[PDB]
Parts: sequence; structure tokens; C-alpha cells
Amino acid sequence: KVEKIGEGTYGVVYKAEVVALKKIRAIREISLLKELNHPNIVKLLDVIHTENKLYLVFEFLHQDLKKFMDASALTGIPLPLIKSYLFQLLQGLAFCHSHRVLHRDLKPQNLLINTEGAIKLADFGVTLWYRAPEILLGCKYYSTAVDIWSLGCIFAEMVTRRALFPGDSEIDQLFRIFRTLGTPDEVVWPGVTSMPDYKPSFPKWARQDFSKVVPPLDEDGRSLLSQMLHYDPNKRISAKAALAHP
Amino acid sequence: ALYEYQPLQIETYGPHVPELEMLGRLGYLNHVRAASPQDLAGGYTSSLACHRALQDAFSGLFWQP
Amino acid sequence: MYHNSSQKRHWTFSSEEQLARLRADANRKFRCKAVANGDPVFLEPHEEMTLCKYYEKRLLEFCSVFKPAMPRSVVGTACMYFKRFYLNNSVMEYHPRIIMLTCAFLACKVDEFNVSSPQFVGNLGQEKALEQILEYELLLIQQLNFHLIVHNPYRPFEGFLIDLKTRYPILENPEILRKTADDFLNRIALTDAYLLYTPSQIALTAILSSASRAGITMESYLSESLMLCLSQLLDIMKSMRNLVKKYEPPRSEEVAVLKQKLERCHSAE
Amino acid sequence: RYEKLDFLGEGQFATVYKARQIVAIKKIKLGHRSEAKDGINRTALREIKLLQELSHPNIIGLLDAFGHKSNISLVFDFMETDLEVIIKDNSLVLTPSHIKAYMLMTLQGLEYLHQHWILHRDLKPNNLLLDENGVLKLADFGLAKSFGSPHQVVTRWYRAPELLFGARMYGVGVDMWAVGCILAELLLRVPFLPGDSDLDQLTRIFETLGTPTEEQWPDMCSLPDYVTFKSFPGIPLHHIFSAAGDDLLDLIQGLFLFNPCARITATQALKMKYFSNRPGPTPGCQLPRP
Ligand SMILES: Nc1ncnc2c1ncn2[C@@H]1O[C@H](COP(=O)(O)OP(=O)(O)O)[C@@H](O)[C@H]1O
Ligand SMILES: Nc1ncnc2c1ncn2[C@@H]1O[C@H](COP(=O)(O)OP(=O)(O)O)[C@@H](O)[C@H]1O
Ligand SMILES: [Mg+2]
Repeated sequence: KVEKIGEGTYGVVYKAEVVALKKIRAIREISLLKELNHPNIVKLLDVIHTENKLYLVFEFLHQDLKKFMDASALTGIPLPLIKSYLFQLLQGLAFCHSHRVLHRDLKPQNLLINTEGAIKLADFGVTLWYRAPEILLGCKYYSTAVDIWSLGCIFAEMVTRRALFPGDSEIDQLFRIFRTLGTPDEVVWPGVTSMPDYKPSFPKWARQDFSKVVPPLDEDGRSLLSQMLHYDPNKRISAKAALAHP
Repeated sequence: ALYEYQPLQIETYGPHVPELEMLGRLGYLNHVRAASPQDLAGGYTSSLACHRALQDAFSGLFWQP
Repeated sequence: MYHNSSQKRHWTFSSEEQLARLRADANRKFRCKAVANGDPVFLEPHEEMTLCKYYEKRLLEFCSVFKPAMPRSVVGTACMYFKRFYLNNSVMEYHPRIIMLTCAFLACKVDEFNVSSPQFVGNLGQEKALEQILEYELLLIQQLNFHLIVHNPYRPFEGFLIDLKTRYPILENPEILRKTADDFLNRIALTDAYLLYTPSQIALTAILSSASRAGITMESYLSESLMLCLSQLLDIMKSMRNLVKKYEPPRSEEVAVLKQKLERCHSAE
Repeated sequence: RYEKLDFLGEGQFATVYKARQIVAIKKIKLGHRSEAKDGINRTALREIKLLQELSHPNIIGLLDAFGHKSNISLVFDFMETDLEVIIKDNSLVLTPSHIKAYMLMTLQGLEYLHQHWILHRDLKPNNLLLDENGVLKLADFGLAKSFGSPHQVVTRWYRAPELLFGARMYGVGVDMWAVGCILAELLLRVPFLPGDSDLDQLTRIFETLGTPTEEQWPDMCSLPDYVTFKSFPGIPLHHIFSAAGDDLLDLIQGLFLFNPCARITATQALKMKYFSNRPGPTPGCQLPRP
């Protein structure tokens, strides 16, 4: 092994062309990573099954997006770079949504970046900062708009160099979403009064313009972010539709 | 077999610390900052801070190595 | 609480003779190791003590201007870590310039002063310093015998101030005793009394010294309000005052020549 | 020094191995690449700094904390099982004496912890380990914080309503609510308030115990993450626990008071009538084992 990259909640990551080896003491991740062949996603090369431990082989990217913005907090990421990153992520998400698969865990820590300037999805199988109001309000339906909401949150964090909704708890997260995007009225979001975790005594916060929510973005970028940041899951812009966005 | 209560005995090696309940009548709490409604909602009182300060001030005063 | 903690059980010594014995033993161990590995460049224990106090002053200065807002309990814990580390170890084996930074980092982590490595190193070659602190953190933790809790006398000082404001009506305004006693505390910081006496005793003698300087006697406080033993506590306070009085700061030329000699030893080995 | 004997488990924070007196070595994980410049993990440091100052038979003890490079390994005593397995085991019967003994051990540990001004903050049935001699000990001190000087919270199933409403400053009330929830789980063999989210947890709490007014919780709107609720009548306590006595009902009512200041503490609870009644708590040797 070249070195030990680290270890998450499951498995140990090693570095060893340079590849990454994940050691697991499962089948769902292998099945989810074997059915798509896309250049904007981490590809599982080989699987080694041993009575000691299971080994998964992936391509090696030096760092992730979270460390990238941590190091570039003062330098500032130029607009073409973040635009290209967002478009690559949207292409990957559209390819994923073409198949019957859901990520639901889109955070900048889970996105990996290479030296050439390509960002690929990872971890196809605490995270309150990138949760959709549908999931927060106790809706069991897992649509494809949650990935778009998380991608919009990541995009806003990248452009503003700061998390859009840095809440600490689920209730505080929902409150921050309500302050930043107004109150989810029935006319704005049909069926909002039907989820188990909706209370009529919620504060009636008012909507504010995105000019103060995401200042440095352009009009087209603000419109795309607003379309991705929609209370109604049915009205959220799909990844395929987001790909064909000026 | 019945469990009989018995308070724990730990040597503070210092002057006797007044009881937490009595801190109201003895007048200690008049020499600190009044607790906010916010931390009073969660169960945090200035009596606890005064008791901790008094306990630490009298902790290990009559002790030698 | 202090009366059932490891600091009282292990890091409080009877007299300065034990401290001198431990420092001399550390210097002798380093000299024996160096002579076994295979002489004028060596430093006597008094030179080591002078350099340790100079670097403790340097750590005080560093924590004074540290950003963001740096509490005083964390600074006290860092200084106590420095003293505990260099009581049993020689100054030339590990350079104090990075050891004080490691102690500050460990104190910030332990005392719940949430700060990250970039913020810690921005207060200062920063990458090399970060690597050195990361390498030395485990060594510092092991040298402290995994006793990373330290009770500073500031909380007992505040408790004594509250009790004096409540139960002592002879003295009118306790605030006049806030400054001078605190100053005395700072002097006790430089002296080795942190490893000899309990924090409550330190706060008490600081308060009584401040009152004596102000001209107000407090024998009634000790005798009656504290139920007081009396002669023993008074002797402890007198020894504290003597320890503060006999302390002196090192001169500039001695510090410079000792620093040059230490750099020579560190570059030689 | 410590030969590894078996593998116990692996969590998000650390991995535990049973090693040889048989002990448990918990090795913290290096974490992600964004947590590589932080040296030793703050959870292990917190466990070390808080477990080296406490010595009680009902608190987990740090035998050793040897480490190498940036990896640190904590040595704890070996525990056969925990209280969660006892709750979820259908083969055994939880008599009132067993519940009394478990509550007594938990409350004695909590009293000793609160005397030294430490809040466990992570009280759960799986966090109350049981050794081979049937002695309950609190564990998982990675969230424990010292209180008394002017967002790491337990799971929603045992989170106190003050914590659910976002209380930054709190006393021993949160641990008291957690041990009350543990008592309810012991009695009913089921999660008393198994909410699906924070809002769902609050809804379940207010449906099972009734939404309190300002006369029972004097400070409500002061908390920042506070939401108003309907006036649910609340199921009577004796209806929920049909097999519980009147003294046990009073203890439960005190443990579940919506006012943290008025909520009974460990000292008040330990001297209550329920623990002094008949029969006495079960000795540790006779406690059930799966
Ligand atoms: N193929 C890879 N290339 C580069 N880095 C990787 C790769 N796979 C995993 N990593 C690194 O390993 C760390 C842990 O990843 P992961 O196992 O997905 O975390 P978790 O499973 O706990 O969410 C991440 O910080 C990531 O940077
Ligand atoms: N003293 C101990 N003896 C044996 N096993 C222990 C001990 N303390 C903890 N464990 C193990 O730790 C595991 C629980 O870890 P957990 O609390 O889920 O980690 P995290 O807090 O990171 O989620 C259990 O499976 C248990 O076997
Ligand atoms: Mg646990």
C-alpha cells in the first residue's frame, strides 16, 4: 500500500496508475456501482471476495470538494470552475436518475475532485445541512428531487463560501429553511398540510429575494438555484431539465 | 432486603459548604448575575453556579501532600 | 472536583527539594543517554530551569495574543502542562519552542476551546510547525501520565470573593481586592507553587496578601467565618509569599547565551 | 502487551476489540481526510479527560490509554451485555425488582456524576453496560460535558423536551428525562416514545403526556427552537402502566415533569418511597442474563 487515506464509518481506505482500496469487514453498493458506466462518477474496477475481508477497487482522486473549498476559502473559486463542477454533477445525477437508483446523500464531503479538474460522485450507499424539506417534514416518499435539492445546497455553499442553511437540529434546520425561503403555504406547496410532521402553529416567515441569500451568483444561476430549491418535489427541476439550462 | 438511602461521604478537605437549597435564604444569590429566562427554561439556575464556585473555593484548603 | 482528582494525588509536591531532585534526575538521565550513545555543550540544571521559565514566559505571551478570544483557564492548563512536562524531562531533548505550542494546542483541545489546526497555526514554516505539534501531541499526553485535567485557582478565587462579599460585612467593597490579588496570582504563576499547593490555598493567600497591601486585616475572616489549622494555614501563606518574593526574572545576556547554547546542542545531535 | 482475542463491534467513531484480565480496547478512527490535521480525536480526549477523575462502581473506568503515532486506544473493562439486549430479549421476565435494581444503579451513577458536575448527555439502554457480576455501569462518555459554569445531544427517543426545543444551557434535567425514558422502556419492553423525527418526537411526547401550559412549564417561549402545539389531553399514566404501583407512578410522574427545575434530581429520586418499598432491588448476581 502507498499510504492510508483514512477510514469512515465502514471500511478502511488505502491508496495504492494510482487507485483506492476500500476494506469492508456491501452487495448493494457493488450492484449500484456496477450498472452505470459514466465518466462523471467513481467507477468500481474490481471486487475481491476473501474470507478475511472484502476489497473494493476505485479510481484515486487526491482530495474531495470539502477540503477544496476549505483550502480555497480565502482564494475564492472562480465562476467557470464552479459552473463546470455543477454541470458535471448534474450530468452524473441525470445519468443516475435515468437508471432506477437514488443517492440521497449529496454533500461536498462525498464529492471527489481530481487534478485535471473533474468532479465525480461517490459513496453510492449529521447530514442535516443538505436535507430537503420533504424529508425533514416526515414524508416517507423518496423522490429524485431530494438529490436536486442537495445539489442546489452544495452549489449555494460553493458560490457563497458558506453553507446556506447551517442549522444544528432538525427543527432548527426547518426553521432556517423557512426563514430563507418563506413559509410553505398551501398554494405554494400543495399537500403541505398532509405530512405527519406539519404543525399549523409554525411561524409565518416571509420570503426574501435571493439577492441577499446568494449574492455573488448571476441571474441565470439564481434562477437555476431557485428552481432546484423548490418546496414542492413535483415542481423541482429534474437533472435532465437542469442540464439544458442557460 | 429493602434499599435504605445513605448519602455519599467525600472529604472536601475544607470548610463546610452551605446547602444548595439554603443559598436563597443565606443571601449568596444577591452577589451574582440573575439567570435568564432562556437558561431557566432548560433547568439552569444561578444557584448551581454559586454552589459550584463555593465548593471549588473550599476544596482542598486543609490538605497537605 | 479537586479533592478527588489526579492533580492533587500526583501533581502536588511537598517541597521544592523534590522538584529540584526530579529536574536533576532528568538532566542526569539525558547526560547518561548522550554519553552512552557516543561535554562542555551540556547544560546544568539551573540553566535548564532558567530556559524553562523563559519559555513559560514566551508561552504566556503567545497565549496572550492568541486569536480568537482565549480564556484564562485554558492558558492556566497550558502552563501547568508545560511545567509538568519539563519537570520530568530535559529541555534539550525536545525543543521548548515547539513544546509550548504543543501544550497550547492540547490545552485548547482538552478545555473544550473548539479550534482547528489552521486557526491554531495562523496565530504564529506553519506546515512544519503543524507537523511537529501533531507528532508531539501523543508524547506530551503520555508524559502527563494521561492526567489532562487541571484545576486553576481562578474559580476558587471567584468563590472566595463571593463568600467574602456575602459573609464578611466588615469589608465594604471587595472589588478593591480584585486587581492586586490577581496580580499576585500572576506572580504565583511564575513560581513553582502550582506544583506545591492547592488552588484554593493559592487564591486565599493572594486575597490575604492583597488585603494586607490595602491595609485591611482579615484574621477575623479566617478564625471565625471559616470556623478555624490557623497557624498551619498562615505558615502555608507565609511560605507562598516567600516563594513569590525570592523569584527573580532572568537577565537578557544569560537568556541569549543559553538560547545559543541550546541551539548548538540541538544542531549537534 | 494486549493480544487481540475477538472483534466486538464497529461504529461511526471507533472500533472495539475484546482483548486479553479480559479488557476492551477501543481504537478511534483516523476519520476522513478533512479530519487528519486535528491529531487525536476529541471524543477519545474527552473520554480520557473525564474518566481519569471519577472512581465509582457504577461508572466505566479507563484502565489504560496507550497509543502510537496519531492512533489512540482506550482500555475499558469487559462487559458481558448491556441493558438494550435485556430489554429486547423475550426469553426473560422483567420483574419490578429487576427494574428497581436497574434504576437504582443508574441513579447512583448519575448522582455520583452530578456531584462532580458532569452530565452524561447520552443516556440510552445500550449505553448502560452490564458486567459478568450484574453491575450496571454508564458508558459512552464521548458526549459527557461538565456543567455549572455560565449541539451534541442523545437520540430523539430519549431526548428531553428542553433539548428537543434547543436549550443551550441546561442542568441535570436532561439526564433525568433520559433515565425516565429508560424506566418506561424497562416497564413496557418497548420504546416509550419512538418518534420518526424531532417534530414527530415532540408530537408523541405531547400525545402521551399532554401538552403542558405555562403553569407547569413557566418558561416555554424563551427557547429558540420552540413550536406551539395543540392541547392534547394526555393519556393517564396508570392506563399506560397497568402493572405499576402508586409509588412507581409518582416516581414516573416526577421523572417526566415538563419543568426541568421542578423535575426530580438523582438525589431526590434516590430517597423516594419507591426504592424504599417492598421488595428490595434485585442483587446483581440474580439479575437476568441473555
Ligand atoms: N476512490 C477514492 N479515491 C479517493 N479518495 C477516496 C476514495 N474512496 C474513499 N476515499 C476517501 O475516503 C474517505 C472516507 O470515504 P467513505 O468511506 O465514503 O466515508 P463514509 O463511508 O464514512 O461516508 C473520504 O474522505 C474519501 O476522501
Ligand atoms: N466496556 C465495553 N466493553 C465491551 N464493549 C464495549 C464497551 N464499551 C463499548 N463497547 C462496544 O461499543 C459498541 C457501541 O458503539 P457505539 O456507541 O454505537 O459507537 P458510536 O458512539 O460511535 O455510535 C457496542 O457494540 C459495544 O460492544
Ligand atoms: Mg454506545
